[PDB]
Amino acid sequence: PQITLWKRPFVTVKVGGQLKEALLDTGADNTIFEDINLPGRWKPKMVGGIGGFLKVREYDQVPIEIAGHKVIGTVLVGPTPVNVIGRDTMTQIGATLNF
Amino acid sequence: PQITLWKRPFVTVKVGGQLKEALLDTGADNTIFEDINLPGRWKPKMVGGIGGFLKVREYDQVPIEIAGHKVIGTVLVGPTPVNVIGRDTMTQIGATLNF
Ligand SMILES: CC(C)CN(C[C@@H](O)[C@H](Cc1ccccc1)NC(=O)O[C@H]1CO[C@H]2OCC[C@H]21)S(=O)(=O)c1ccc(N)cc1
Ligand SMILES: CC(C)CN(C[C@@H](O)[C@H](Cc1ccccc1)NC(=O)O[C@H]1CO[C@H]2OCC[C@H]21)S(=O)(=O)c1ccc(N)cc1
Repeated sequence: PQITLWKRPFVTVKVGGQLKEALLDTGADNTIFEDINLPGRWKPKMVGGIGGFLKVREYDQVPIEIAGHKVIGTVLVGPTPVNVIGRDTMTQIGATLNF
Repeated sequence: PQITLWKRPFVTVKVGGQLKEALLDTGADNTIFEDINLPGRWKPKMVGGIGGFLKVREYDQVPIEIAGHKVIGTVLVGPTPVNVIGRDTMTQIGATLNF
């Protein structure tokens, strides 16, 4: 797809086999979800955004699918106010910003 | 250009007569700069991100030149950790996400 930016660029994403939606966010280094329950242990990680920091749970080798592209990546789970697909995942699906 | 996302997508911007650098951020609704001095009246606003809220000043009808494309629109000013170009500005230059 070729997505304009008049509205927030949410995409359908299946993460851990669960159908969710998340914002394609070129300003985010990492992919973060708030409304998923992933299996197994996780490791503590911290991320920093506009208003300060959050403690997140880092889950590794998680399957992610967007627009037919299935990849294996790192997913953070934490109190983000909105699910975001970061550059880590977007590079895997070959997304670019164009103008 | 076509911008891959292996590194943070910074672009050169001219705002308030000054050359600045800012992150092209499709997860940001609005453009925000730190420490730039704009003429005219502003209104107080708040923006919300990961980690909490940010107090900013909103200036309207601000010319911005983004990697050499002219736009007139809203510019927020406040202590963001990184200057961001948001969707409000990127829609004015026809930016799209492609995958
Ligand atoms: C979370 C988004 C929906 C909103 N943010 C834009 C976002 O792209 C920020 C943009 C950003 C970038 C750096 C620092 C602060 C904010 N990125 C971000 O928080 O990323 C975090 C997750 O991955 C990590 O990598 C970058 C920081 C971590 S935001 O900075 O809060 C924001 C909110 C409103 C406006 N108008 C402009 C920006
Ligand atoms: C920095 C501005 C973008 C925001 N200002 C918020 C304010 O808390 C800032 C917070 C602030 C200020 C500067 C840089 C980062 C953050 N403080 C401030 O101006 O303090 C002044 C008095 O001491 C002087 O030296 C320090 C700054 C000067 S503000 O214009 O008054 C403001 C207040 C409320 C809202 N909603 C939106 C904006």
